[PDB]
Formats: sequence, C-alpha cells, structure tokens
Amino acid sequence: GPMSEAADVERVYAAMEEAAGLLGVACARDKIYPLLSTFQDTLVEGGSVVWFSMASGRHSTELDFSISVPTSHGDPYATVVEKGLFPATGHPVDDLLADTQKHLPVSMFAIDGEVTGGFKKTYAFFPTDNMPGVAELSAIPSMPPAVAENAELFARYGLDKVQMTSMDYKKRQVNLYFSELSAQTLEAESVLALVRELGLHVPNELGLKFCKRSFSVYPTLNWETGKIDRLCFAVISNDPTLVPSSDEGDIEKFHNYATKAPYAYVGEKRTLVYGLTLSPKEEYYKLGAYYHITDVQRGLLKAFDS
Repeated sequence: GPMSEAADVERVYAAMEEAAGLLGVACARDKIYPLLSTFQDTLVEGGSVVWFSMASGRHSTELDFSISVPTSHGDPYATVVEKGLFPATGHPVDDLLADTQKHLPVSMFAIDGEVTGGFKKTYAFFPTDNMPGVAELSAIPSMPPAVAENAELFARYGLDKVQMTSMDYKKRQVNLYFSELSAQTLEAESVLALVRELGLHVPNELGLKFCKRSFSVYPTLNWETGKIDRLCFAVISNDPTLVPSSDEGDIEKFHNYATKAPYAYVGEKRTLVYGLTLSPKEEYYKLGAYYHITDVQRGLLKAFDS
C-alpha cells in the first residue's frame, strides 16, 4: 500500500547511498529524491531495471543511476521538464526522445542521473526482434546529422542494428548502442582500424581482448560536427574481475565495487556491465552493477557470459 511503496523508494535511495559510499561519494538527497518520487510507480510496479554506475580516472567521484520507465508512462523527459526537475535546453536534443517514439517502435524508456548533479540523460530501448538500423535512425528529424554522415563508416565496420539510444541533455550528445555484433567486427584488426579512423586512443592487447568479448559498442555523437566524440565497448558478466586495466588501483577498485554493490535479486550473482571507453586523449573504464534485473539481463548473460 502507500507506506510499502514509499518504503521501496527509501530502499532504492539507501542502496544508492551504499553504492556511492563504496567510492567515497556523498549523495545529495535534494537532487535525487524528487526524481525518485516522480518515478515512484516504475520502482514499485515490477519489471524494474535499475543500475548504479561508476567510472575510473577523472570521473571517479561520481555515481550514476539509471531507472527504467515503461512507454505507457509517456516520455520521461517531458515529465521532468514540465515538473521543473531539469531546464529545457532549447536545442534539438530536447525533441529527440519524443521524436524517436514518433518514428520507431520503442519498447521501453529509462532515466539517468548523477548522485551529486541530478537528472542528466534518457534512454530509448527498441524491441530485440525489431531493432532499427542507421538509415531508420537518420529518418528522425531531430537526430544529429552526424548519424547519417557516419552511415558509410558504420556500414563498413558492420555496425548495423541498434538496441537502444541515449540522450545526454547537459552535453547535448547521443549514444547509439549497436547490437548483434559479428565476430569480424570485434576482431582486433577491425577494432584497430575503427579507433584509428575515428582518431581515438589506441588500446593495448588487454583492451582488444576485452573488445572481442563485447555484446555492445556505442559511439557518442553531437549536433555540432560529424566527428564521433568517443567510443565505448560494453561487456556483461557475473565475473567481478574483468576491468580491462593493468593498473593495480583500477583492478582493486572495480573488483571491490563488483563484489559489494547493492542488489535486490539475492540468490543470484550480480549482473555487471563493464565499459571500455576510448576518446581522443584517453582511455577510461566504467562499471554498472544492476540493482534490479529482468529476463533481458539473464538472457544476455547466457548468450555472452557463457
């Protein structure tokens, strides 16, 4: 009832504080709870997907949280704008989530915030049996011109189907999460030519071995240029030791997070998503640990963590 639902949201917030405490990060309740309350039903109803994400390097003092939102709820960006939880940008990224649902079958949404900065991003998921390609994504008028401009490049490397997209409203960037990756696409020669063509940090063989394991690859694009800002390879696993770094502090900090991050599906092992992110001037590491999982994450583990 009303109290049990209110307590669920307290529980999610307490887990957020726990996860943030593993990094030494303190949570700003006044930035987070209004968001949690606005989306209380999604956290209560079930089918929830919630994950808490950390990063290495110059990003290590932040904790991100992402919370799934059903399409039946309606565009969660319009919600946060109308409620005053985030100021409208005045830029096409404002339109992109709603525009995407206009033009394509969207199976789910998600919202994402940082524990000290509040709301920052939305996601659009597409059905696993009905994913768009680049050409269909570029039919969305508010999508960055960079998508269509990189179509030739995406096709040449076999980056075709997209399982979801994410919109960053503060940086005005879009991520395209490519799926159904072929082994040719993730072979070291292919990855090397890709990152070299994009002018990004060249990984070593440890990073390449990680890339070969990826279930998703996502470039970041923006509305100002056709240049891809960075590229991330994502690996899903129950294994807590997979961070692709040879730095002893990284190895320790990520294993610590991967073995202590709060989660609710006790009785199973934590679902983890590692990311290897290549930008022009650096390489850094991400780790999301899911607090709430569904059959999708279990199916991905079976396919890619076996």
